[PDB]
Amino acid sequence: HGDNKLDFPEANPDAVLVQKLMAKMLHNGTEAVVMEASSNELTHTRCEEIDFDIAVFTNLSRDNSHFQGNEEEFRVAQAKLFSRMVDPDRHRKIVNVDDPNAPFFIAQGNPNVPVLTFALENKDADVHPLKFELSLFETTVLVNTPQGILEISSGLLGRHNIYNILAAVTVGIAVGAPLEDIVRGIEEVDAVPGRCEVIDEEQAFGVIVDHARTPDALSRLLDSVRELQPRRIITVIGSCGEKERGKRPMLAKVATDKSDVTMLTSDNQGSEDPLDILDDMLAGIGWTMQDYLKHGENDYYPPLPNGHRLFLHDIRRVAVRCAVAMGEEGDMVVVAGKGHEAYQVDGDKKEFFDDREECREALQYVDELHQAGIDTSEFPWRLPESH
Amino acid sequence: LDALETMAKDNQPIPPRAMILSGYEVDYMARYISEGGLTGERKRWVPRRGKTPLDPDVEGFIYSNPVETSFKQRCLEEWKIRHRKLLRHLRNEGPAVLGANASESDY
Repeated sequence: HGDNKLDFPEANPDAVLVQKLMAKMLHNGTEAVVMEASSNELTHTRCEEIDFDIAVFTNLSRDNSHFQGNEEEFRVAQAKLFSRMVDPDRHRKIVNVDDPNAPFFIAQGNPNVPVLTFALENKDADVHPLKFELSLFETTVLVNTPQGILEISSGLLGRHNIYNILAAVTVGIAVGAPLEDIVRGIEEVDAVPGRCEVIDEEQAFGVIVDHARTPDALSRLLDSVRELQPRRIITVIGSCGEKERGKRPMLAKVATDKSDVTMLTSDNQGSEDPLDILDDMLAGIGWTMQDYLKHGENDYYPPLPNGHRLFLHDIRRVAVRCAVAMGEEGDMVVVAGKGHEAYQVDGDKKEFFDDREECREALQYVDELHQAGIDTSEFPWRLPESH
Repeated sequence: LDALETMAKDNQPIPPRAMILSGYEVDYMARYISEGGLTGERKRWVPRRGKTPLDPDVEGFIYSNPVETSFKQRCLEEWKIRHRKLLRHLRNEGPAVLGANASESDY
């Protein structure tokens, strides 16, 4: 409650800890809880003895298909949230008719519980942003809620973030909450921890991070950047912890295809040596690192496939410092790769390291960075009086 | 080519070790299941810049203690370099007799 954070345990303990923390909520002044219906939670015989008031369906996507061997199991196990509904007078259904299987999700138990729908591209919804505008630092939404038409202005970018705000206002409509309180709650958060965390310390290049544990997360952020076209695109790419070498090929593919200049670092490599990890970064798409062998001060200026720029480094501190140091005027400066992970592991190391803190520190030393900065584009950087 | 015709007379084929070299994706995604950078954790695919008095290239397999010289894509070398034999005779006085002609300035 308020602002204190009880230490977050592993992904999902048994119901003993769940009910302990539930008792803490019940008898610590709280009167509600927002529970994530994780797949492991509903799979491990937990929702049988939980009374659900409101069940919400924000977005649907196909992932972790190894556990959900068939799409039928994915659509039914995830529909157990709606099946728990038993009282269609104290409980409400928030559904996404933008997704195709919204009636399919509804039909899996008690459709009498009423359906309130959110959708941006599909204007045939109860709550819909009649006007939608997204910029790098500005965001405007004229949304026609059942209460009426309301203006929401905020710098919290992301089209899926607009979908999420739509789901939130629909949920507020389910309990009949006023639009003013909904706006107050929406603006009560300015930077969710470690995800889409915009940093603006007197600069025109948007620092943003995400969880980025899958290449599809970087792909999605890149499509969002395309929808929010800035001048120059740089994305600092982390690494892969264990021997999942099949992700970084396509990851580097989408990066180099959608970024004018790319960048890599050493975020999580607890398995092998960082040099080998940097070698694996390019393994499936069309360019070979043997050129990285034969540099000789002659390969420092290459233009990968799409004429874009090559990238290589290992020291995380200098990597992010130079990444923030690239930003000239109104460009894209992604330094993402891990998110809220406030440390750094390199094989067998553990110390303190925050990406957001280093980003704001670098934004602060931008003042010193103004004293130099010739030969900016690709490589190398930061050393004047040598030409 | 003369060597290849000689093996075809009696010898068994060109050794597989003799066949190793560094549109479609040259970074294949298909080969990397068959050399180590795959489900098998024994990543035998070549790293680079390992220091030590060893060979980071393959230069055959490991042998030939010198370094391999670079033939430029089977392009300019040993045809312009052979031509020095033709130029050797003209730049040399004693090897050429010719005739009388314009004293010793024709060739």
